[PDB]
Amino acid sequence: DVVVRLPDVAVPGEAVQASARQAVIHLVDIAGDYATKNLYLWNNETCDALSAPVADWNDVSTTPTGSDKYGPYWVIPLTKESGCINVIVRDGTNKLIDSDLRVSFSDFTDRTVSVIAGNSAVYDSRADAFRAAFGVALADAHWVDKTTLLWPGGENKPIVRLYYSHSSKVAADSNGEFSDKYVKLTPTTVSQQVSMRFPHLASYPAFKLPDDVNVDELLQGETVAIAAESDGILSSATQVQTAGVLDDTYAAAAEALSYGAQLTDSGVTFRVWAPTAQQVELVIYSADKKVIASHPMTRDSASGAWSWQGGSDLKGAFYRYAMTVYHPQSRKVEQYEVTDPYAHSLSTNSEYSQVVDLNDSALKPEGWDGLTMPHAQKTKADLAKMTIHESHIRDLSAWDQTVPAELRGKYLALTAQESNMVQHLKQLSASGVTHIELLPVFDLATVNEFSDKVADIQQPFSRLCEVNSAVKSSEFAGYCDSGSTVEEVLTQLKQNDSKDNPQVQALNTLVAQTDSYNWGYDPFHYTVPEGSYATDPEGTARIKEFRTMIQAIKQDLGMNVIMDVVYNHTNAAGPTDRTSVLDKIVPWYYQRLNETTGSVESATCCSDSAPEHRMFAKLIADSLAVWTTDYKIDGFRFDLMGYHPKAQILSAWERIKALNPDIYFFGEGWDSNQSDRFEIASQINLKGTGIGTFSDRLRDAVRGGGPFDSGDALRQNQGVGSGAGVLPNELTTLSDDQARHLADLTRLGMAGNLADFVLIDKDGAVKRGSEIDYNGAPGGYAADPTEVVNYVSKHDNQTLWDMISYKAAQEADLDTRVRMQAVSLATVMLGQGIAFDQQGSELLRSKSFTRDSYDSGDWFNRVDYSLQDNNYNVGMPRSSDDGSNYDIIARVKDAVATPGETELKQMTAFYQELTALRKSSPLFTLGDGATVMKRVDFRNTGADQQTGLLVMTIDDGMQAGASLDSRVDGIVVAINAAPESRTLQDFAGTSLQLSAIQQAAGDRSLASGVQVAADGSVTLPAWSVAVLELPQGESQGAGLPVSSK
Ligand SMILES: [Mg+2]
Ligand SMILES: [Mg+2]
Ligand SMILES: [Mg+2]
Ligand SMILES: [Mg+2]
Ligand SMILES: [Mg+2]
Ligand SMILES: [Mg+2]
Ligand SMILES: [Mg+2]
Ligand SMILES: [Mg+2]
Ligand SMILES: [Mg+2]
Ligand SMILES: [Mg+2]
Ligand SMILES: [Mg+2]
Ligand SMILES: [Mg+2]
Repeated sequence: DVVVRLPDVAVPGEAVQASARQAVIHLVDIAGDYATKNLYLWNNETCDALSAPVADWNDVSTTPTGSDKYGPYWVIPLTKESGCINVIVRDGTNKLIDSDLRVSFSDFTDRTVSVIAGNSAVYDSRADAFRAAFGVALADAHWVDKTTLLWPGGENKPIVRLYYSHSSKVAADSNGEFSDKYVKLTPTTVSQQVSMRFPHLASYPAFKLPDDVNVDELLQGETVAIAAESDGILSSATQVQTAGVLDDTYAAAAEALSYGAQLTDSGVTFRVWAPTAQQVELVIYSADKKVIASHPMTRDSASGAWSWQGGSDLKGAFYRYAMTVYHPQSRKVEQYEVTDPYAHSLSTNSEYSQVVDLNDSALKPEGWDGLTMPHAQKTKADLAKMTIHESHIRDLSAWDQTVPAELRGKYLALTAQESNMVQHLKQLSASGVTHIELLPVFDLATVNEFSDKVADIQQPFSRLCEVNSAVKSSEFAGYCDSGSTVEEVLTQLKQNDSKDNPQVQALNTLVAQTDSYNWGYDPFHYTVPEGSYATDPEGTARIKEFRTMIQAIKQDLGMNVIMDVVYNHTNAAGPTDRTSVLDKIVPWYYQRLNETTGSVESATCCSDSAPEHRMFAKLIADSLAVWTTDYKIDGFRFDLMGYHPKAQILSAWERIKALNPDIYFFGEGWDSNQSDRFEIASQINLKGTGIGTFSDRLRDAVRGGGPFDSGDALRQNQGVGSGAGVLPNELTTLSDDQARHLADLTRLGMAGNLADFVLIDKDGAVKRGSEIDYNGAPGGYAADPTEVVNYVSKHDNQTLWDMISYKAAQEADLDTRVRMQAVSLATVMLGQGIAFDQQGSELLRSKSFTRDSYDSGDWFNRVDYSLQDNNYNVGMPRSSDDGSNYDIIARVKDAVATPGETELKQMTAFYQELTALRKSSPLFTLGDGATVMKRVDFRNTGADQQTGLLVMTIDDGMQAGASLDSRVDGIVVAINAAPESRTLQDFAGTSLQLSAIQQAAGDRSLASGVQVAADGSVTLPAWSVAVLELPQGESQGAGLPVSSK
């Protein structure tokens, strides 16, 4: 075999070295035209060392100072020799490096650097750039099955090889020869199996390893793909992504096993999947975290799993896995201890995993095993009744002075039957809220569970300074030795807070670093409860407390429980970070990587996971199985579900239905951009599967605008619920046509956002739901309404009240704005889709305009169950994300008074009326899409409609089929989202009756002032909601037949 070696050419010296007040940049012409090469140079805040850089982007005259055969270079004048400079390397006005370069004079003290076109790295010399160009670079080779490598670098090259080194890096030796062992590769054609697994790589050149290759040998260390010419000079070399071959080699054998510290009465078996590790030891720790044993584990050859079996005396023991494993990011054989990705119990702050048997009676509240789901979820009609209250453990109880102090912010607050919060939830349940959805209660990373390291706003400012050095070094340091609590300081800061002095958020942003508050979309361990919500985060105690909460919700409050789950990302990856678990144990397998660099992708926010890989799909299903069986969770909401393959979500659902036949799955099925890799679990792709998705259609039509809005657009973009068209504010330009389009989306959503539902649009045209456009997408997408989750408020983005406050006309008074809140919620609560709402919408909840409140603390997330106010106007929201909105906030904020007890009680009554109406007839919750189509229609449609009046009919008459409600032959839902009184004339001669529920509320009803006249006409006041019924006589009547279209 020919030996592969570096180019036998001289390594380039420097063309020139920077002198005083100069920088030098070489463009190293690695590719075997210099006059058109030029630099764009500019000073900004962070880099400002350039002397008089040319201002005009179009000026291409900063051409090379000199050049030679190794390329051109530039000498650049500076005003100082410290700091950095901004550089874009161009040909003409086109970038030759896609990255905007930053040349650091601290990383390159001689200020003489080198770059290569198409390469974002900055080198200290042309020699370094040259050796990098002919060395291991990037990671664009993919070893996808036993014998197949996909690699663009190997195309049309005679020598293509897979070099490998068990304990070091593949590199050229002192002679310049690559002397590590290798396997010869040959051109081949990709198999269909591989093409279906990796469609985004299917067009890459394919190469074949010998059928007798010892894969386990190569996978234990570094592998590098190397291409060369016939003479044997290296052409390119790159690192190898191995997840595909790991699945092809090990996944079936590994899928057949179970993982974690599996404790039963006979003993314990520990198992961890680590098919590339060179060694795995099980380290057992005492309660005081001293090592008491380190056990070499036993590797199984078929699966690449490691196991160790011991006695039941290991119950309660702490443990970690000591890994010896090559990590391709660092290119080192790393040595570190890692917690179990299958941990079911943890020490404080997740430092050690703990052996537990979740079946143990000591970890269960009394009567746990007999806990039943209070609301059915079997049929589609059952599911359609789902009415969700999306809640957070701290948002519930952090402020409730009637919850015992030691339970504030804890799972166990739900057991405080004497508290305002629990009594309020109990009344919401009695009125028709059916499900609590919990924000992250698995083990999150972003709260410190060591209570000594945390300071909350109810505690002395002196404590804050002790735990938070940023506060102690800030402009607020003078409060350190005050006798005030943090919340007392924040309160005194309100009066002088404004857009010109956002001092409340200035202090609160520092507080956020060390408080107990986070939404928790930051997974540390997927299958252990979060510790900070327990009264004792050390060891197994949180398990029973979590179960006590679940039992309280289901048995005592009468609501089902949904968990938010976050399998689309990990909190961290790589070999170093505290919270990198999976990516330490099987590096490069559990994360989705860029096809060229091997970098962990971050489209989700964080460290994107790879649910398309078999062992991560298994981890997800196994995790859901524990939450289902051991924690009696009734449904799951998948965060960023579009990052998951449709096939993976469906397989998980099949697996969980074997454990709980009525489990319900839904998620955020927004487009994830992953369709090139697999069919994504999106709104459209899930049609007909029974997996629900949040609908953005009715949401945005009723709220107005969308999550990206900033500045004046927040006010201009009124929604149906805030008077689009009919009650314009001073900035909007919405036309009547635009407002009527939003009403088309709203009606479609009230009918379950079905693709095939037939309506009359704003122009009088007959349209299917899929033909009503939503921001350039088919609006209706579902097969059944139980596939659609409607909402107008959620933890993310502004609260409904804050949206109404941005959008409402100046003349809309406070009482009108409360009715706008209720009218907005009526479109959800009286619609056929599953109903979902944010905790506190019934209390006009505000976040003081905060759009994204995940780390905005108790202050901005406060819900006041004592009913004094709605948390509006408590300071400008965080400047980093809402500073662009300070101008519009200042202009709208004080239009009307802040809600107090009167408005909060009024809104709670409106809310409970809506949820009671939703459950008052099976007709609101038909479940089956074909049944919706046969029974649901709309009036007041087309070009002659009265804008803002939504009139929905639901048929129970003979033309619909059977009577599903023995009391009525039909229902009319009329939502008059407008400042005028409206009269309905199309039910003349039929004698409708107002719902008994609305009658019983009298002048506190949303239908207060509705008139049903002798001629059958119905008059609705401004901003009202009426549910009217056709009473059923001795036999089923004519009803309200759907009109043929
Ligand atoms: Mg310029
Ligand atoms: Mg240098
Ligand atoms: Mg080929
Ligand atoms: Mg007990
Ligand atoms: Mg935690
Ligand atoms: Mg103020
Ligand atoms: Mg925080
Ligand atoms: Mg405590
Ligand atoms: Mg991609
Ligand atoms: Mg589109
Ligand atoms: Mg409140
Ligand atoms: Mg009937």
